[PDB]
Amino acid sequence: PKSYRNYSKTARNPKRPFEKERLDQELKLIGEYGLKNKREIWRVQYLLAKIRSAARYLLTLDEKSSKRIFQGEALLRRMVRQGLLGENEEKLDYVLGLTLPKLLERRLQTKVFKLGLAKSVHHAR
Amino acid sequence: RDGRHKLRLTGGKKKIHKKKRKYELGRPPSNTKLGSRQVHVVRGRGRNYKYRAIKLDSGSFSWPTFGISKNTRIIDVVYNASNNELVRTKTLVKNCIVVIDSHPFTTWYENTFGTTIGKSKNIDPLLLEQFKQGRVLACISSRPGQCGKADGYIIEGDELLFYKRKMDKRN
Amino acid sequence: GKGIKKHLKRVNAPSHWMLNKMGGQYAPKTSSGPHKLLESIPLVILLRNRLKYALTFDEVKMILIQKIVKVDNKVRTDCTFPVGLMDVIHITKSNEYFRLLYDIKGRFVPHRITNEESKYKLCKVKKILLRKGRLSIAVTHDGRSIPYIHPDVKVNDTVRLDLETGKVLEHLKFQVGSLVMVTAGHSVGRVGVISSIDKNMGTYDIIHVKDSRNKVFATRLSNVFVIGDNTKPYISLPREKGIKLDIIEERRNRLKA
RNA sequence: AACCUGGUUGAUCUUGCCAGUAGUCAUAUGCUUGUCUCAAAGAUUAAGCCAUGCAAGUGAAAGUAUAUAUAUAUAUAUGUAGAAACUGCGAACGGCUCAUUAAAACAGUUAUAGUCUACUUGACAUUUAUAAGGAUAACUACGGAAAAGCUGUAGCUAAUACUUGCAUUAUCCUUUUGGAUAAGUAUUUGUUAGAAGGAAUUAUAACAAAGAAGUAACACGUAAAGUGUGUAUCAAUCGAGUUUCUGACCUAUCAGCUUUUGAUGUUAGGGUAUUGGCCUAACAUGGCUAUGACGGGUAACGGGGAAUUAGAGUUCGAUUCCGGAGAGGGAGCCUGAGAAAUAGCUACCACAUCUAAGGAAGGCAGCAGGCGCGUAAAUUACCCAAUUCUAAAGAAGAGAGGUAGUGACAAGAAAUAACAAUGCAAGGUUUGUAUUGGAAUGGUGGGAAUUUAAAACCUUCCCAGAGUAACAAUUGGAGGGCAAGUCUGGUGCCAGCAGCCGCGGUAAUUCCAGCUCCAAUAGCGUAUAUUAAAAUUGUUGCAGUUAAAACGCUCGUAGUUGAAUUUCAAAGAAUCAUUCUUUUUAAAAUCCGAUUUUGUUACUUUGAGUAAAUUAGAGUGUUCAAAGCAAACAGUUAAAGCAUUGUGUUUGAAUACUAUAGCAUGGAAUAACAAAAUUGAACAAGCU
RNA sequence: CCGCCCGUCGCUCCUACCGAUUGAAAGAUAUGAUGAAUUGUUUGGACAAGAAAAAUUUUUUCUGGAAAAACCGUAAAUCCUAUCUUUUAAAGGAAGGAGAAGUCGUAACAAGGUUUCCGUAGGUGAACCUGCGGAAGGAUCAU
RNA sequence: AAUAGAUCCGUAACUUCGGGAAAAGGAUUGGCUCUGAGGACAUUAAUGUUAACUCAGAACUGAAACGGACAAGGGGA
RNA sequence: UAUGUUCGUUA
Repeated sequence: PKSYRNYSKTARNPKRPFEKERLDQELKLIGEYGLKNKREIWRVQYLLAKIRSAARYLLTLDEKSSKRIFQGEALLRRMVRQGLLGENEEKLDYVLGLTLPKLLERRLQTKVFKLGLAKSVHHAR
Repeated sequence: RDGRHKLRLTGGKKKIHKKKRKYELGRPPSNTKLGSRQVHVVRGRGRNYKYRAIKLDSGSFSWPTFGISKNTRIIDVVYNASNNELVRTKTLVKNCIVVIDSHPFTTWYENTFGTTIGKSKNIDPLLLEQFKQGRVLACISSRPGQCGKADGYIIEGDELLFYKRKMDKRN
Repeated sequence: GKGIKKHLKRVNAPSHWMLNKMGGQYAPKTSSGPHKLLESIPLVILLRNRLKYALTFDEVKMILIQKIVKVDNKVRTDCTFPVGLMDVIHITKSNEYFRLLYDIKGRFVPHRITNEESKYKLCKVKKILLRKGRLSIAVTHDGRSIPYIHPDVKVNDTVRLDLETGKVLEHLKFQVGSLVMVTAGHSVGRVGVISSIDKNMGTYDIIHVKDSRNKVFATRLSNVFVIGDNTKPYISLPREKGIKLDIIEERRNRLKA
């Protein structure tokens, strides 16, 4: 009867809806990356929370544990593929250090504006 | 007709769902009388046939001390360990005690041993007294309502003495 | 009424069949026959999901109508026919011969084999029983009954049956040097030399098995299929050769390309 | 993200709740709504009631054809088919719903050495024969009834329908070979002998009695003998029924229940497919219970799972899968391998249809659809193309199922512009900023490719098609909590707002409006429920002098808890300065200076066996994402690999989890229990 | 302290309670009575086919057998009785709460003008008063 | 007038806990043929002789009737 | 150590 295909939510509402110091930071980010809504930054930080949660779980596992020395390089090679980590970053300790701007710099519109093509991030969008 | 509607182990009453299934079934008893051979056919689960014997008069009966079996006829029903109403109405059941014609056995003894494998069992007096009377006591060993025939074995020795004492410190 | 169920939902189908969730509501319920539904695949998924010859059930039926495919060198035309743990499939039109084996991930794969190879069948005897006249019959994992088996044959042995005649050729025992293939466990598909046979009175007897790389894995005795003696397996094995590699370092061979 | 804030006061610190806050695969509803993907949907209350129509049928070699039609060389032979009907199989699956149900069902874990099992698969059989019998459908003629899936009489005819019924093998011996001997499959009874299982009254074998059912009086044709159908038994398989251990919410203003009426057990039997008080007869007085029996409640089908989770938890699970139960309520029964079946039958109860009034026929909690109910839920659509099932099995069916329709239930992506020049502002000729004025692009319409069972959508291509881009974004707020006005009017303790604190009597930052601003945004409010917040249910982890709260006091059973004590170190190789690995050192039974077992459990470690969906998680650019389980690789037109002239090749669909209970397993610590003296051992010799 | 504040008595509304009425209703169990339908068994016995003779007819017999009946059993359903559960009527009685502003007094908070309070008993329009024994949460940490 | 004996079952409010109570209210009952249970007495673990009517159960039987006449509470609020 | 009551509601 019911369809078997999945569906999930990719964003979480922040709770505490009127933090001035959060609203200002998030508006700074919205404007400077030219994105349409704060739901988008919510998606990005939901993603980042997922990666951070996985990494934080891995750090509790001791080194040379099979689970850690499987999923750690799985996650690490995925991160370097996304480009969030460079050659100068190599361990599980640096995935914890990723931030919203370095996640947003991989969006298509920011990349194209940086590469030229468009003279503004809004023009790129 | 089986399994449910009883009280629990503790004595508590069990709420019932799951109305009666056919595989519980529970067919009515066969009160196998003693008389002319008539049997009926019961179709059990899997189309396996069960022969429900309404009346039998003869049967295969075994002399066990010699390990032989001969076909004789049942004369009367004289005891059963369950309800006495069964013997009073002369019904054949798996452990009923019946009176059996002795002549096929005595004739077989004449023919094989002479005179009135691993032979020469020396017999006993308590059984040949019945033989001289002509009618002998036997215990049914089959289930007439299940197989459709009454078969049994002559009782001798301590079990025979037991049953004779039970039938007849006594009246 | 409550007679036998005749449908199989896709998500209820065995996992090793690999039936996609979104591709229909039902799965092909294998007909009763030589092997259990759980430890066999139907011909529909043998010729539709593995060999990709057919694109649909009707095409599988079209294949089967022409008496082309044979299982144990006899024609089979039932779409839901159990193939089995190990047995030969012959596609005559395309001349090719398969044996159903387990890969180290416990999934039924058709191993390409040669015409000369396709006359030997390894049958794991499961019951030895004597019938009237003291004639001994061996019931095998395949489900065949082989009468007048050699008295030396025991319950957990294996026999090499000749497909065309159904006669035993030689039997193999279950010593601690005999190589075996695992049938249904976590370690389904591995091939190893039997470390030992831990027998416990009244419950499942466990047997420990050494891989080629001296890795020991234990299993229930019922999940074991003697494949050869200590010299070599009596069958060609799939490309993995029945060696299960750790997930951490299978990634290394995947990455190197 | 392991979080708090407003409110008791003149002010303060508490306790403590109220209120705020966020989520909900959680329902309803208000306002609003441009794209595409994706897809829940009459469960809540009424397992209430139903008009209509559909939902299970089936013949491609293989039972039965002078209904009948046709075709080939010459009235013949082969045919090709075939309405109807008999026969066979299926209709016991599927689909729906959740009323019942509280050790019941269900789950994990066993047993069936206590049983049944159609189709399918493998083995394989025993006490007129150049082919046996009647009798029936279809059909023909005559009818009855208002009506019905009603059927009377007479006459024919077959069948794989129904019923009878026609070689032979094995053993003993002189010993390829000759004579002699013997003949029941399951099942039942009696007396015996005895490949395996953990244990046999097992397999099997012998003797003595019975003895089913069968071993083809049947149909069509493949290698340059075959298949179909049917059949005894065994086995396998698809399953089922019982069954072991362990696991469930609230309630003691339910404390004693069960036992004539079977309650607990023994013995005998009946019944069953089998075990069993399942039932009967006799007998005994048992069985459960504060570790909660027996009751009551549940707005309770159980589980896989869902929401919320830092960790513990709390709440939910009618609903994709599994198991159960039901077909208005009960009960009964036929056929059948399988049903206590309900689009099967029989009856009662309640509803309810036709009737000529005599009588007939009914069961949507199947798919649509209607009424009712309610806060609360879609089309009387298209199709068997996929998935799969039934069949006499390619070819027919299937409201199973799929496709579309309705669809702001949820979920994902994502428009409502972007850009250049001058005025103006900031500043050392840099940013913001209304005028212009050209590019870009969808939304829209039309055609096409394509898609599809057909169609639609998606995708792609060609035409027009944006300046107030009128192709015009909303919802809810602006005293505090809590982001945002001491702006302008109106009302004037009214009307009204206000979750809470409060505002409103002429300066209303709070009502009714305008402007502005804030917040989230194709979404935003409201109600109820629930989670966190709540360390305000506290095991982790609360409090009890005075905020609520130590029984008046002591004894005391259950429960919970319980002192210390029984075998301790040294030596070596390896990272950096330490750490890390190996060996022995009592005693009793095995091995001729050396070879090897030494309570029970809890507990802990490893395993085994764990359905998927969901979850975690590996891989993979669905244009991204939700997803899905796929896919990737060279080829303006071929090399390569390999095949002895062609054959694509390389892959994935992993792992983890699956209680606490059960099986196996290493174990030194910590805990119990066992053994241990008003006495109990062992050894040697003699004796039995 | 021109502070705060208690209770009776009056008025209105809301909630719940007791209540004669052998109150009412709807369910659910249990016993009893009656008891449809039906399994099984027995009794039946419309007939439907065989076997004999007479050379169209008849007797007897063997099964198979339909109505119908009986008896055990499975047992719907209705009725009576009892018990329980849920809902609900009611003269009258008697609480509580909520009213912006009632009457009467002054009980408590200051030594609250008789210190307060507890248990218990009696009494009074009301708060309350009195007896006995306690407490300090007292107005005394004290010759 | 209504039963009314006996056996088995069931029995409320209230209560001075003794009662209420035969509460209320159900069922059964003849004859016949049987089955079971209940004692006393003597012999070398064992076998005979003999007695009361009292209960319980079952078949059958009849114009469904059976404390068959006699005898014998009406109950309840 | 004779008696000496009360202060309507809201802000």
